This record gives sequence, structure tokens and C-alpha cells, in this order.
Amino acid sequence: QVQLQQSGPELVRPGVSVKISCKGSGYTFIDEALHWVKQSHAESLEWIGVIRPYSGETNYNQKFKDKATMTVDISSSTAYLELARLTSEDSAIYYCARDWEAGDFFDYWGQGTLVTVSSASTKGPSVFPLAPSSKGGTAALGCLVKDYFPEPVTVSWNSGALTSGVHTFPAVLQSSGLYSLSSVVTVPSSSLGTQTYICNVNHKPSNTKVDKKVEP
Amino acid sequence: LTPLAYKQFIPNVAEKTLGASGRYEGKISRNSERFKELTPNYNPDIIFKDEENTGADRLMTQRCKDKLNALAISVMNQWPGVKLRVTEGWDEDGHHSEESLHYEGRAVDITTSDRDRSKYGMLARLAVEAGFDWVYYESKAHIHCSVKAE
Amino acid sequence: DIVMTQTPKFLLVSAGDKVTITCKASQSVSNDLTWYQQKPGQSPKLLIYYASNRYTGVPDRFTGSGYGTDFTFTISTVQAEDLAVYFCQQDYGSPPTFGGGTKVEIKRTVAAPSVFIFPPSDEQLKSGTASVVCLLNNFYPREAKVQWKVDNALQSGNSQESVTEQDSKDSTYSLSSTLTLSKADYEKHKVYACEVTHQGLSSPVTKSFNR
Ligand SMILES: [Cl-]
Ligand SMILES: [Cl-]
Ligand SMILES: [Cl-]
Ligand SMILES: [Cl-]
Ligand SMILES: [Cl-]
Repeated sequence: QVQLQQSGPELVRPGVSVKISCKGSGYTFIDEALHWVKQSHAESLEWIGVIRPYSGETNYNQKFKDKATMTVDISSSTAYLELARLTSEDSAIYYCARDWEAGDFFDYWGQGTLVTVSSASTKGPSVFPLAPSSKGGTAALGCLVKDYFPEPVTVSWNSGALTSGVHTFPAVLQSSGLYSLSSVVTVPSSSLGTQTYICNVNHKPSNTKVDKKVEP
Repeated sequence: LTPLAYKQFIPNVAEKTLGASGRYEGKISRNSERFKELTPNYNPDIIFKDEENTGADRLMTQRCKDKLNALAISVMNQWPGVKLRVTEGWDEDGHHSEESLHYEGRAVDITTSDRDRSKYGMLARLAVEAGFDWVYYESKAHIHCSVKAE
Repeated sequence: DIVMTQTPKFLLVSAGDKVTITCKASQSVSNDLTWYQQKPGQSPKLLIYYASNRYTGVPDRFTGSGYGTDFTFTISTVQAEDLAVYFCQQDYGSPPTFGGGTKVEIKRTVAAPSVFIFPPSDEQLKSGTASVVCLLNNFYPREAKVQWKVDNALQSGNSQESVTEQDSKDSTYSLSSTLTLSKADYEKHKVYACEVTHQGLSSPVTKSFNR
């Protein structure tokens, strides 16, 4: 199984640089070109450049010539993208992606690294129960993930064991400048005290991890 | 010798027509009776990428080995220190459009060993002169070559 | 740099119907045209390369055509699971460039929401704010009116809504509305109600609680 694993989301101040990583497994790392792609609101998808580990050759999009540096560490099967002198226009998801020598298009992509450029400090969420009180064939419960910055947060239930019936809503930006979302799950109502329900919230920019128990 | 142009194929007809590599007869899989018709090419002067780490890219028809072996010589003559490289050969796992001659061990995708894309048009011409029945400058990243069935 | 113009921007289609997406390059790019599918939350997935070749394992219902400037991507019989943004990419010229995308949304029969309301946690109240959450689960179409009433007074300016992307199985949406009050304001009132109007409901559904 080919996998590209990227580093976590980043909050970074304007004028500073950020270095993000992409580790390849499940194939011979040195054998394939590794490409970097930016996805923003402003411009949908943009190709930044490519690095050829087998030769050390790099080719940059002229638009990123002064912004981006691509390197690789063969010993750790990791490619790095450094973005220098960040402005708000650098806020985006960055993907790494490989070709398989059929042409410059990409079968395997990383999961994406979200880069938020801002002078605001990180703030981890408060996580509050959305307590069921249903004793209809179905009960709903959830977690309110309130007052964090920047994006993103992840929410799992029962450590990934519960996926069906889960809805994690897109965050809304409050007037405070902080994000808030809810994650909810509907479960047959018979299973309320036949199964425990814990939401697992991760907010990597603040190193916040909360495993919150939701009960009647 | 004149390089092939980008996207050019020789002869100037579709691959599976009678004047080129001819009809797709059917997929050869590892159990096939026809699997016995494939034999491995271990020419030390041909680099096999071995994408799948099975050695499958080495298994090919008699005619395919003959032409590939001729090309290996002409590549080394053309560019001292450089060798023929095969990126894809026989496909046991459906990595192609159906009716691909890769399923029959009768087609290779090739580069030079140095992955210098500027050589590939000339590599294609060498493949023609080596007697491949169809040669296609399919992409900047490789040349596609095939042979008629035995 | 080659510009890829993709149309349309958005498509609404029923399961079983056809989808046709067009990409036009600002100059000819041979057949060096790739089509990708990006489902919500996910990285792009490659479907077609060299304008018409399906990637390993891609279903028969996806086809592509064209050579030069003008390219066509078709889903012959669209499935619920096919909701996504589709993007083209050329790599004839350097740099490779992409189209702006086509969002494909599914039309299905009307489905009313199930409605649920959640009071603020004691934990949250300790901290001086009260969030009240109303959930509309698994409905179609997206258009819905959610109104907060506090002691039967219709609220405004103190709630925000969020809607999920369309579900890839049942093609429904879900929506949360959050009413945010100070602890003090929350404690001035008794009855908190979420009232929902939706095409699938014979009449508005209210869920409420008494503080
Ligand atoms: Cl800035
Ligand atoms: Cl070499
Ligand atoms: Cl209901
Ligand atoms: Cl429900
Ligand atoms: Cl309505």
C-alpha cells in the first residue's frame, strides 16, 4: 500500500518560514518524483514544483521560485517543502503527491497540511457534552468543540470505532475571531448505557487532546 | 537517425492493427497455459524498474525479448554509460486500459537509465530500428513499444 | 501558462442520470489531460489520464475524450457515491495547471429532518456562556428554516448555522443551529425552543425544553 504521510497543521506568523514534511512508504522512495500542490480559496489547485530524489533535480513553478524550497532526506524517506516569508496569501492546504512515471499527474496524494498565516496565538477548544435525553427509534448525542484557533480540529468517536451516523459540522467563525463546531452521532436509543460514548477531539496547533464522555 | 516527435507512433496506424502489433488475443495471468510462453529477460545491460517487486516486468514473449535485447545494444552505443530501462512490462494486476498488450507480455514502457527525458525521442527511434512492431512516444516520461504475437 | 477553463461550475443530478463536464485549454495540450475527483474532506483521486484512460480500478461509468483544446468528462449513470468536485489538469505545458472544478450534487426524493435539541452543559454554564444546539438530521433538500424562540419570543442575531456536505450514501444533509447567550441572559428565561420548517414536514416541528 503506497502512503504519503504529511506533517500536521501549522499556525505561522507573517514574515516567518514554515517547513512541512511528506514521508513516503509502501514503495521505493528514491525511485519516484514527488510533487507539491497548493489548494486555496483564491486559486483552486496550483502546482508548486517537483523533486526527483534519484537525481536531486528540482523544477519549480516560476510563481513559487522565491517562495518555495524542496528538499529530501533519502534515509528517512521524507520530502520537505519550505515556504519562506509568509503572508496571508500563503494560507492554504499543501499536498505532496507522487507520479508513477506515466506523466506529470498523480495517483497517490498526502492528506494535506493546512497552513494558517496569522499573528493570533493558538487557542485550544473547550469540549462540552451534547447530552442525550431520549428514552423514536433513535437517539442523538454529540460534542460541542468551542472557541479554538486556527483550523483544523478532528473529532472521532470511541477512538474511530464509531463512524456510521456521525456528522461533524464545518466550523463557523464567531465574531470573537474563534471557531466553533459540533460533532453529533445518532445511535439506536436502546444503546444508551449499553455502550459508552466518548468524543475524541484533537487540535494539533495547541497540542489540545480531549476525550470527553457524553452521558444522559 | 531522426528522433520520433512527441505523441508520434510508428507505423502510423493503431497499435492492434495488422500492420502494427496486431490483435489482442487475451489477458495472460500467472495460472494461464499461455503463461509458459513468457520467459524472463535477465540481460544485465537492461534496468528493470520492478515497480511491483515481483520480477513480473521481466516476463515477456520471445519476440519481445529479441527486440528488447537489440535495443539494449543500440542504447549503449548511442550514449556510452547509459542503458535501456524498462518501467513496465507484463501486467498481472490490471494497471492498464483493458486490451493492453502488457497483459500478453508483448509490450514494454521504456526510458534511458539516466531518466533524461530529452533522450526519449531518440530512444523511440532506436526501438523502431531494433524491430519493435509498434513504437509510440506516449508521454514525456516514457516510450511505449510492442511486438506481434508469436 | 496554459489556462484551463472548466464548465459548468455546479451540477445537480439524480442517481442514474448523466453528467457531462467540459474543460478547455488556452492552447492545444495533445491528450495530456487528467481528471480527478475530490470527495469532501479528502485528497484528489485520479480517475482518467491521457484524456481517456481509466486508472486501475476506476468504474466503467467514467469516460473522457478530446485532443487539443477541448475535453469532455462523462459519468454515464451517476451514483450517490459520485458526489464530489471534479478537476481537470493539463501537463502538456510547464507548469502543469488545473481547472477551477465542477461540483456534482445529487438530487433525491424529499426527506424530512429528524429534529433534536440540546441544552447547555452545566460544565459550560460554570464558565459564563450558554450554547443551545438544535440538530436537523438527514434531510433533503438543503433549504430549511430554523427559528429559535425563548419564552416564545422569536430570536435574531444570536444564532449561527452550519450544514454538512451531502452524505455519500443517502444523499441527505444535516444542519446544526447554535444559539449563544450569556449565562445571565440564559437564566432570565424558561422555555427554549427550536422551530423547523421544511418541505418534507406537513407543518413546522418544534423541539423545546424548560430550563
Ligand atoms: Cl500578512
Ligand atoms: Cl545512468
Ligand atoms: Cl423529529
Ligand atoms: Cl435520525
Ligand atoms: Cl422551508
